[PDB]
Amino acid sequence: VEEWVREYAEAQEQLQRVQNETNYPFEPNNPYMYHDKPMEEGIAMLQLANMAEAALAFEAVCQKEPENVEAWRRLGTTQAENEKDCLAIIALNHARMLDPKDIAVHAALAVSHTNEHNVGAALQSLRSWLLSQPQYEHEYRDCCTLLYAAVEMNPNDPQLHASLGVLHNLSHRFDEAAKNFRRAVELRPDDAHMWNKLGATLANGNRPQEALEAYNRALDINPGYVRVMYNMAVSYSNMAQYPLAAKHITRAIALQAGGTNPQGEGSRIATRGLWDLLRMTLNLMDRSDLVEASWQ
Amino acid sequence: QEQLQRVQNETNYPFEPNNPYMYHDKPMEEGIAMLQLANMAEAALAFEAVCQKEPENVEAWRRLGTTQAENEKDCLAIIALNHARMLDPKDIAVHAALAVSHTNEHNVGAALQSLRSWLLSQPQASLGVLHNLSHRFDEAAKNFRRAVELRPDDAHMWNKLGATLANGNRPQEALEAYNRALDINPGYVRVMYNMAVSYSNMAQYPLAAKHITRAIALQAGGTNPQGEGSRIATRGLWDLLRMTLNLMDRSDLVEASW
Amino acid sequence: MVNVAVIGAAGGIGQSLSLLLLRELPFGSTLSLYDVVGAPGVAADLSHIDRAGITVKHAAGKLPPVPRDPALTELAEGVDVFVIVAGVPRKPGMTRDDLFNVNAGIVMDLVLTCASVSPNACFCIVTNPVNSTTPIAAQTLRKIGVYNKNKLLGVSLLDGLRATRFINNARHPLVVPYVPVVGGHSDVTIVPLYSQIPGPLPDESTLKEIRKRVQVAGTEVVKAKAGRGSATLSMAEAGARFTMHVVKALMGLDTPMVYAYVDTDGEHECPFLAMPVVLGKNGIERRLPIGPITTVEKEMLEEAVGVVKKNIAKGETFARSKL
Amino acid sequence: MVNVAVIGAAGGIGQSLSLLLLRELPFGSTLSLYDVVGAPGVAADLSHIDRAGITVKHAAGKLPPVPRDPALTELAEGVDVFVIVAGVPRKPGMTRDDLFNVNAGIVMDLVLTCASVSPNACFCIVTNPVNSTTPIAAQTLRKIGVYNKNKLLGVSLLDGLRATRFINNARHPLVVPYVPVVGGHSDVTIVPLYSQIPGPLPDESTLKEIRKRVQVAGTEVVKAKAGRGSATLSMAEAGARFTMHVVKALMGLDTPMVYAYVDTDGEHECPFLAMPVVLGKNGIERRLPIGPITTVEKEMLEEAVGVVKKNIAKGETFARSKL
Amino acid sequence: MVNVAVIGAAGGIGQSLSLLLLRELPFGSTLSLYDVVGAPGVAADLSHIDRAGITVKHAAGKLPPVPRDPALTELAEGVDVFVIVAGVPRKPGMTRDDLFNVNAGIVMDLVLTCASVSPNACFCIVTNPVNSTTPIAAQTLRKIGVYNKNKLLGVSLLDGLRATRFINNARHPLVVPYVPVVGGHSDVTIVPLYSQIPGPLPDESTLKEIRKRVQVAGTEVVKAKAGRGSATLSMAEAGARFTMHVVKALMGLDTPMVYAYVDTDGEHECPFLAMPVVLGKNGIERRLPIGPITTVEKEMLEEAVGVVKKNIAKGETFARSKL
Amino acid sequence: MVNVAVIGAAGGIGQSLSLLLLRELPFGSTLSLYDVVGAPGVAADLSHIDRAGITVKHAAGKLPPVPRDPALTELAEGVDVFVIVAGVPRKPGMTRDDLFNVNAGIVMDLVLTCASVSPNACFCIVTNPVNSTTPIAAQTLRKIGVYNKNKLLGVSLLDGLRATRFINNARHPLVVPYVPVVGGHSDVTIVPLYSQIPGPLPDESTLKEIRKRVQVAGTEVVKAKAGRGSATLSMAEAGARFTMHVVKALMGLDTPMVYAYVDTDGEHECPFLAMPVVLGKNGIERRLPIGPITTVEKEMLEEAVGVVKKNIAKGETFARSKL
Repeated sequence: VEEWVREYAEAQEQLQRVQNETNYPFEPNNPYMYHDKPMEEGIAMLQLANMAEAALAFEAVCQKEPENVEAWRRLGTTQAENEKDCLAIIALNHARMLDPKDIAVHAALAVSHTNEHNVGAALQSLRSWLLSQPQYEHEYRDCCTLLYAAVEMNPNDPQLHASLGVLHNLSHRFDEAAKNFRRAVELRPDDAHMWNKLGATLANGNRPQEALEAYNRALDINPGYVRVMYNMAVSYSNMAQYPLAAKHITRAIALQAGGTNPQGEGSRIATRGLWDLLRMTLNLMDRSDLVEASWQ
Repeated sequence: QEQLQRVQNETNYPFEPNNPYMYHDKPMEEGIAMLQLANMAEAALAFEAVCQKEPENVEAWRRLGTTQAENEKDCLAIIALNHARMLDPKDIAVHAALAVSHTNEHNVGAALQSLRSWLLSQPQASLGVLHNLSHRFDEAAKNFRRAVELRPDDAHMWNKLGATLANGNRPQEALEAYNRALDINPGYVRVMYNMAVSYSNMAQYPLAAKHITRAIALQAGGTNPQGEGSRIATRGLWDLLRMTLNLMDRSDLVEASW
Repeated sequence: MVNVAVIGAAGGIGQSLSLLLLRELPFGSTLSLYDVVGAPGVAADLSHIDRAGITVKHAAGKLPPVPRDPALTELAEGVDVFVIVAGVPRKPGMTRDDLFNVNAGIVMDLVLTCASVSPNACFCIVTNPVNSTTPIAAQTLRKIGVYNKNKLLGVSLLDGLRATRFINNARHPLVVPYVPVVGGHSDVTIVPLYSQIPGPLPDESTLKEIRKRVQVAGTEVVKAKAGRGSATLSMAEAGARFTMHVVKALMGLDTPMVYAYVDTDGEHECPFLAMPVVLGKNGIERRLPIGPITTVEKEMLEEAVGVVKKNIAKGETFARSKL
Repeated sequence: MVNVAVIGAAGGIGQSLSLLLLRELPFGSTLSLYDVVGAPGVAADLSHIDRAGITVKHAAGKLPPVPRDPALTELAEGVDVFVIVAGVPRKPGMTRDDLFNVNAGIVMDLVLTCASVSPNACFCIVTNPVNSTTPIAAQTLRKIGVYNKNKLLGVSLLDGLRATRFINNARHPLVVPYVPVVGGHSDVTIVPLYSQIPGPLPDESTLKEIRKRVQVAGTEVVKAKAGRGSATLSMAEAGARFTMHVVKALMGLDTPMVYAYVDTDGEHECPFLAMPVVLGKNGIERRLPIGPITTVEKEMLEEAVGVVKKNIAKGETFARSKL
Repeated sequence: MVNVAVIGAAGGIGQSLSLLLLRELPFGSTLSLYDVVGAPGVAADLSHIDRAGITVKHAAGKLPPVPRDPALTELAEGVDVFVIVAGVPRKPGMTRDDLFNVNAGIVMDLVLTCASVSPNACFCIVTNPVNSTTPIAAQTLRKIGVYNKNKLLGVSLLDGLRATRFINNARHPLVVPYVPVVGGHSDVTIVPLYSQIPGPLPDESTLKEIRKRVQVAGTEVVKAKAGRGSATLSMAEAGARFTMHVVKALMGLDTPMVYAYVDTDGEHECPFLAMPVVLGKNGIERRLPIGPITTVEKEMLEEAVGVVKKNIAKGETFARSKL
Repeated sequence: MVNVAVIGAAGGIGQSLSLLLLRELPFGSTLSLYDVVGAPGVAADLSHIDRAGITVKHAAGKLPPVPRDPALTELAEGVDVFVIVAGVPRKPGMTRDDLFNVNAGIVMDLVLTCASVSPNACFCIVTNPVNSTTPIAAQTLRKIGVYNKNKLLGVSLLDGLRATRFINNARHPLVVPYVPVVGGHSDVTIVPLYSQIPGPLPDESTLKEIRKRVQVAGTEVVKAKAGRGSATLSMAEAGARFTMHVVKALMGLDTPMVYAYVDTDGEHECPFLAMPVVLGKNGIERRLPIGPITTVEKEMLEEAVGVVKKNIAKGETFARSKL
């Protein structure tokens, strides 16, 4: 008993310690704690879709010492790409205090705040991202004027244009942001995420027919973009193609929790919100057999 | 007591279960004799002791009603005398005694009906009683005053006179002239009630409390402390005392009321 | 909601007051009427008017006056305010003593029958000898066992209305809404405080004649009618306003101050007087002091309280009557 | 401002009407009470009330009804609106049809005396029977020398109130404001029009029952009041509302639409009917057609106007018989 | 007794609306206010208006908008009526969809906060557009699971008001109180049923013009206001009056009948059309049908419902891009 | 027939006051809105109200402030009552150096232009420096010369209404309709009177803070609003109430007594003060004295007389400097 009691006792003790330190209510069911010390699981995995248990592996390796920038940026990026942007905010806010380095921090953080409604903190995060860059280091109005003061300077600068597009998305000016992403993506036609952010500014522009044309082959780049298929679901809902939208939302719920989630449940991380996309959907079909009754 | 239950069922007249006398095959002679002494309160319990056995009038119900009217509980009197009236619609005294009993509390038309019944049984104080229905007290006193000289042998015949100068202001005459009516057959609780009312009307008179206490005392004499027996109908002065002590001087005997 | 019940519907005062009252009642009222004679006729007359939203209920006992009429303990269920307007108003050449004698029994019977069905109901006394019948109602409530010293208001607004009408005429353009009055109601128990209102008061010599005219108005009205009745509408108009104020305060959507014949806890030596009071969701809450008084006003006030002492003596003391 | 004579008060329909007008008339209005007996008493009783700004003038007459009473001519200068209600059932026990003759004869001399000095004044006769007295008034005005069909209004709002109350009583949680009524003002001559109001309508059986109940209610209300007399409260309310509408229209602050028994000016075969009409600054300004009528209830109007022919013809035959 | 809450205060439809509500809110009640900017402003500014018996509360918020504001979910407790009257100004461009794309989102926030603390308060929607915002409110309530179709009132009386004011200006001396208006509340989704109104009615050509104007009125204002602003004032009176209708009822002082934008419980298709309804103490208790219409009216209605069928589908599908 | 013209309905004290004046004016009245920029927009905004009987009109002025613009002259024809609201837009000024100067020219224009066409106008001053503009207004009237002491008036209900609200908060239900505030319309000059109030007035220690609040009440409005406007709705509501009182007085339907900044001829040595005045159908008929005061008000009045004299001296010094 003594030979292995510590392996679990100290594990639970440090888990609860990390729980009560700052944030991030860890999932109780890891089945990774005894083999998560070779952090390279996330590098061996997630290269071919299946970006669900890779987040679990990164959580299992981040339950250790918290002074690693990679362990606090990979979780944020994966969770943002997994459409669970609830704990990503707090995790990356914890990553904030680990120095203004790791410019991946403050880059997805602008996206992270503009995700739900956080207009105010997104501008501060984007400004902090911009100032933490010595190459060109030399209030919405001031924030956009600072970005406009560079434009041609660093012409390629894909991250700067991505930040500009994200900021433009917050101003409800999707028309100009549409052509921003259109000419931005052609510079690097490799990363599908820049394509994804394109489709959004076409989806919000009441032009879903073009927007889907952006997503489709982008899904071929990495068939793990839950956000892309969420966009397909909402576009099919907008086209009044309700049966196909229902099929797509069911597939989205299946794929998003497509892992050990039934046997590895935590605090549900407000996944009910995603489930809400299903809700009122049958309101178009009036599927009286199921309706709200299966909300559990 | 089965006969008591049966007569309670058939006749609305209440019967007190407590029967100190009971038996008494011949109640009439002592019932009418001892009231000549005092305290007809026993006498009424004697007449009910024969009315339970015999529903016949035979002057029993009439005398019971008159004695009950003599005491100041003139609500049982109406229902007691109604049975005598319906059984024997011939005698005029039953109707005459019912006229005053009705007109005591508030019965206006009932007194008019009763006086017609009294008068119709005649092949060949009524005016004063009729005036009592109205508010002609000033001119009402004439017939009562005249009636006194005719038969100065019964207190009641002028006792109603005294209340005449009690309920229409001017607490006089009866205040001093006919307050001694107890000298013959002392049981007139009505006299003490009227005297206390007049004393209250005039001025404070703390001795009015003592007077009314004595009135209740002889009214609550022997064989009266018997149990409930549907004897709530007494009531009366039980409220009036709570009046005086609450207002006059004391204002601290309110607890001594239940 | 509320349920106003006027006792003594038929007559000359009760029908006019009922008609005035069933024109500005709050929505949802359940006005009910009672009288020995008439009553069905007045109810049928009042059931044809428009402005639906008010339910009219009526009852009527037998013509011979029977104490504790069953109709009273048939209609008196679920009632909030009882406006007692009864007693003979056709006073003949007889003196005031006969009027008190004929009114005391009626008031006693009515209050005794009414209280035993709805103790938590305000009472509005309208009978002319209010100074003497208010302690009679107090006795009727006390002997039953339920008596609240904040729900025994008495109507006195007629004197105030007369006083303000008489003053608003003298000073012409200037107009006032209310004029304070202190004391009682009957004969000389009235003192109007004219020095507590804004505006320059008239000459002192006139003030005596206006005060005398305010004190003596019923005799003038009777003489104007050649002794064929009394003021059967003025008492039917101020009573409606007082009932409206009471019901509005009871509903909670008002907090007014009025001059009503009420019981004095401490304050003045006399148990009853006409002093300002404020109503509420339950009843009388804050009795108010009279305030500054002028020398002539204070001597008239001491005369008035001396008179009301004997009035309350002729009232609370009267007890009952028996033959 | 204005001067609303309430001539004929202090008796029946009066008194209450004066009390209602006292607290409803605009500031500066002046009342005028006239009657053969008891008028000074009512004038004195209606003078001690509040709301200063309204003055009360009154005059009385001579017991022997001297036609063209000189005193009444004194209470005629400056009057703009007249409310002629000389209603009295002097023979209630002996019910026979000379009340028509008595009322017509009284109204004849009354309107003659009133119009002999104040021609340009509206008339608002409320004296049953309103169907035949109005032609008598028109004939008297023609004989005088001055006549105007614009201001001869006959009060008929009582039928409207009676219909609206009943229609708002079955439809429980739904209330309506007014209901059209076209025809005369006597028994068979009144027909409700339940086809000009919004909302769904009930079945035909209950509609016919409501129609009959509105058709006949005077016998019911009379029988309810022990056969003592007719209804005097609802009539006062209707008259007060109608004269308030008239005085508001004359002052120039409202142009309401009402239903009036007025000359048709050739727009209908019978030159008298209860039609919609809009009042104005100088009387009637624009008559209106009845509108659409359902053919189911169309047959009733035929016999209604047929009876109206006979009533009006009797009205003129009696008028020409005397003068 | 009641606690009315205003959410879009002080913007351009705020202070005026609160001032209008203050002068007519019943005695003994509280009024609340809220806005991101100016909350410590007009709230303290209106504390100098006495209106005895009225207490004013307020709550502020951070200038950067934050979903589920912690300060907002403090004042929302204890309220009974909500008036979501928060909107955005009208810039010169303001193309369709995009403007809506903003006005929806804020509204959703303004529903999520004040829904977990009092799911028993009657709601009200004023934000322009209203044909599409009401489905958004309905679905937002349906997300939590506490939804009552009987309280989803949508302000469209600005329409009613408009119609009356025009049809009362052509037919001059005649005047009507209300004119039915079924449909929705924008462009060709508004059918003014001008044929259920009492009267003679003008000709056809004219009716047509008047009709169309009711539909294109907002434009006038926006235009006249030199390419800026909108229609605050008018849009306030409407809101105020309606609010009262609701308040009174709930307390039990009137049962009004309105014409709101309440989901259709199995009625004529178009589940968010405007039909006449009658209010009550629990919101809406009965839905009257449209009623008879002529050939001309059904020409507009047969195509107006098609336009509504498109906006109603665009409404209850709001999910912009997540991301 | 009354014609109310609002001159300067542009700011918060503008549109709001105009809207309050509308929907409550008597039938047949006319409202003439005027402004310099934006008059057509507000005119079209208010032209969609079910308020039949009013013919609201507008005539916008040229943007350059040319004196005696013909646009205002046409509108100001046939107007009975003038209210002046325009002046400094939002008070960006540093101190009294320019506010007393910049408002001076607009007062010149807005008084002389109206007086040149409408002598009998009874102008009402609402601009912020009442104590200085009122003597200036009198001088402007006297320049050409139509001046009458019973015509010029200045609103002062803001101070009294503010003082009334404070007391009802402290004391439980003793509602006081009004309090007689005296002095001017600025800082220390204000003095509330408390001796002329019925009831148990509080002690001097607590009442001192209440007196201090009224004088300093203008400061916290700016403090809570961060120096962005002040006293918008309250001044508009008070001005609307005063204008309604004046209009009713001119109509002859009421003769009340109020407190307004008036030219006190005689009595107090100051020419212009705030003394109670009764309103008749000519202007101001009879003035009233201040009345008795206790010890503490003596020094307050001794300071207020000096402050008022100095303010009037400053106004007269600025007078005849441009004309």
